[PDB]
Amino acid sequence: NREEKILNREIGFAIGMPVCEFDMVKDPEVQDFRRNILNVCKEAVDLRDLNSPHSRAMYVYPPNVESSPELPKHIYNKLDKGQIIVVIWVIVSDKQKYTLKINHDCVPEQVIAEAIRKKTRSMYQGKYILKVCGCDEYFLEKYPLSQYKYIRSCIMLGRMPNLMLMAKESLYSQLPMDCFTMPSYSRRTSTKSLWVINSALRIKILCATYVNVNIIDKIYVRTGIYHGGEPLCDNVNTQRVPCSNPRWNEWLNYDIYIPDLPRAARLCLSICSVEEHCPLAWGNINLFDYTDTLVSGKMALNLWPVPHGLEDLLNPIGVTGSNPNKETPCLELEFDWFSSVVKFPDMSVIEEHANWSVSREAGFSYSHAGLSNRLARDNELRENDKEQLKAISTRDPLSEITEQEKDFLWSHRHYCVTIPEILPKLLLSVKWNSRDEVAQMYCLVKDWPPIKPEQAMELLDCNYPDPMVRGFAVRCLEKYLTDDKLSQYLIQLVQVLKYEQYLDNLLVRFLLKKALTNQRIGHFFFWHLKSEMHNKTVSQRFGLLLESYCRACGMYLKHLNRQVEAMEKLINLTDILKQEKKDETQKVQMKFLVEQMRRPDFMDALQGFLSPLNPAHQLGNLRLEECRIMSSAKRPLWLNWENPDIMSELLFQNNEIIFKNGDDLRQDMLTLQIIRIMENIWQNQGLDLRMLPYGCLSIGDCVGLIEVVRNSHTIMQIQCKFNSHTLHQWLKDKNKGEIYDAAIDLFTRSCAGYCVATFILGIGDRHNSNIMVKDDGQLFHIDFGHFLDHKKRERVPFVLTQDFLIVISKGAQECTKTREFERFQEMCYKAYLAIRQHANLFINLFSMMLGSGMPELQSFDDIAYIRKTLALDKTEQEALEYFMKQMNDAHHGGW
Ligand SMILES: C[C@H](Nc1ccc2c(c1)OCCn1cc(N3C(=O)OC[C@H]3C(F)F)nc1-2)C(N)=O
Repeated sequence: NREEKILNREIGFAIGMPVCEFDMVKDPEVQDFRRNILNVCKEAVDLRDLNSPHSRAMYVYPPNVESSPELPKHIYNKLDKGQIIVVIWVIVSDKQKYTLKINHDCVPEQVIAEAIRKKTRSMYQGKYILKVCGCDEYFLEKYPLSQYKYIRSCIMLGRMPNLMLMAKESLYSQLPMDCFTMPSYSRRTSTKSLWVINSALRIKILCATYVNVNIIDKIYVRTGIYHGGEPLCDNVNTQRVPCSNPRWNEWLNYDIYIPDLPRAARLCLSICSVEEHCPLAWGNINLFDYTDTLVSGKMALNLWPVPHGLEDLLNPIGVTGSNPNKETPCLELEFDWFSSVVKFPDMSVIEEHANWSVSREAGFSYSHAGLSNRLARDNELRENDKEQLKAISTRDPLSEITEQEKDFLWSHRHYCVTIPEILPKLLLSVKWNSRDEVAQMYCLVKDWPPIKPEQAMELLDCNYPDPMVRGFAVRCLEKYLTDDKLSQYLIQLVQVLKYEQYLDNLLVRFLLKKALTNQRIGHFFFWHLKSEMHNKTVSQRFGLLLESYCRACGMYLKHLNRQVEAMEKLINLTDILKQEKKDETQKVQMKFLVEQMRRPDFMDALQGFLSPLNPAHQLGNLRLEECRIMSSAKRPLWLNWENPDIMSELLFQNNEIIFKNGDDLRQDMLTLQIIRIMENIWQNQGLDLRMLPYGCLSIGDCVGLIEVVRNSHTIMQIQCKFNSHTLHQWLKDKNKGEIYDAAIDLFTRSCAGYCVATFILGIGDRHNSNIMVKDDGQLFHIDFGHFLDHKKRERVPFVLTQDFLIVISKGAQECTKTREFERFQEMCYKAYLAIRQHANLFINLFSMMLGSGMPELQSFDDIAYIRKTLALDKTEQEALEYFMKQMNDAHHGGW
């Protein structure tokens, strides 16, 4: 138990709260979560000690690979007859290099043998491993060399891959053997079915405590029964009462039969003032608990404050459950009593019912089917009907499905199985207050054909609360989501956890198992959860989840605790500079910083740890002379560490990170993720528009890290050394001679990609201080704090000034009327249309981010902006015409 107390101290330090605080939670759901999740921990630890030491090394250093070994035409043609030049370094005392020309699809074992052949010609194979020079990135698995992200990046950038031969035992001996230990908490009327209760739904509103307002006058409680965002019946209000005495003692009757209540049904309520009706406090509750039990008896629900922007009286897409703060409006509710415990029926009872319904419908006469548009006969399915179904399935997730299409999709639900990507539309067409239809939907979902992971992700958002539906989505992720794509969408998958009704669910088990079997996923999983630990709407869920992750991640908890301590020291320093030294000069502030940083406690916490931006990067000794307070808003810290890697000169000798305390970095994180997804779509279609999605990580409440791009300057820094020719002059000066055209091409291409990306996403206004350019000519944007409809009718955030057109047109006077400008336009058109073709992906990435309290992403109407910029109701020619007009009005001619 001495080991357990010390480990509980480590977990507490990592999570930010003491582990004893969980042990004090009375809630049986919380205690069952802590216990039951431990089998995911056990399965994951078993997988790691399955083929030791290799399986342990694969967990710690997973291959950083692309999803497909297939190289796009433009990328493959960058190779010399499908061959790549590679540099293999061998440490012999001294550093010896061996240059190899090998096929791109060579396995690391082939590369090692070719390297030993060259070393022998200068005068075993499975006793070595290839490492990337400069970082802790290893090639432990037998993939084609070009499938590794490092190599694919080298081919695309005309770079020389620098690999190092390392002895397997030099790596194996450095990987500590941890033993996962099961914690102390591992060792812990009648019952009737819901479908047997021949009664209507009723709930009693008793009274409200902690209703502190400005004597606001007459108040009432507004209630509704919801299934996700869909109302199951009409909303029921209490009688008006004075705020000075909030007492109702009233039963509210709902237009819903208790056996008709879906599994994920919720009571959505709010205390409203009044005619200008205004919500004061809101709260949501699950009608069934985690044990599938219908709510009974008395219950007190602590309510939440109204979000600035919500004018709606109820808030169904808000969080479910009581507010952890007990010094808030507290509404007492009483539920019905049935002289027994009521449970939702099990699968077998639901299947018997669905099979009974299917069989009964199959015997319906022509005239019976004619009574309802939701009933149709098997043989009466024409080729036109099948065409309309296929057409409906191509519509985007924000396209309204009329009541007629809903009846139509439901009556052809069996044909829908042949076009399985229609499932999200079919699910929104279901009568969720009819147990006959819901039971039939379950049986269709149970056996539904698998869909694409990016299509299944939609089924995990706020629109699909049903656990059978969510379980299907998770099964598609388990079978088809690669570790590369999981890493890419980890922020959306962590966000949708908030939409799970219960702590113990299929999604959380899938995510935890992946985090515990891949340290690269585990790292970002920990940081996305930890960064939101201040938010009291998810701190219990994320804290318990972090507790379970920290018990089984092994040795990585110790490395995480170094990054947590380094970040805390930096949060403490920046907090002092903004509260006690804000009005002092840069020199005075830098003197204060240098002194504080040099303290023994601080100095050691800020050196010798892994970059939270990229844990393959080691941060050694902090280089204090290169550290500075930046002139930008919130005055970020420019930080520089030595790369302690022996071959640091072959990658970067100093790792420079911007530490910023003051701004929400979540919108920046999402924009950068989208830019990368856009670039990925463009490269795959043979459209080389190189984007620069630099690293950005939120590490707490308005705190985070930004990856510094080396050899980059703002437009202002360029022109401050002014003519419109200054930018073109600088580029021509940085790329003198034969390499001039490559810079112009790179500028034009990066420029086209940023015009299209920023116009689609509606990014904040571009100016000279937030547009940067690398020496080689690569243009990129920084500071993505604003997106979508952030004003109140569509904007062009990136208006190409004379400066940009002069570069594009190679110094010509009439830049608007050149062949270079026409080709720049064609690049924009192609780019715009390609994104239009993947609209569902983008819409779903944003929809999964709605529970995240981001100011510009609160409703589906905020996401609707992307439907306008991508012109989705219009045809492809009309969408191109619309893009050209937006550009023309912004530029006052040219398009
Ligand atoms: C030498 C120095 N180099 C530099 C500066 C800022 C960023 C950068 C490189 O890399 C690109 C990523 N980046 C992103 C940001 N920022 C951002 O996103 O918001 C404001 C600003 C920073 F002050 F935080 N700044 C940089 C320079 N040009 O003064």
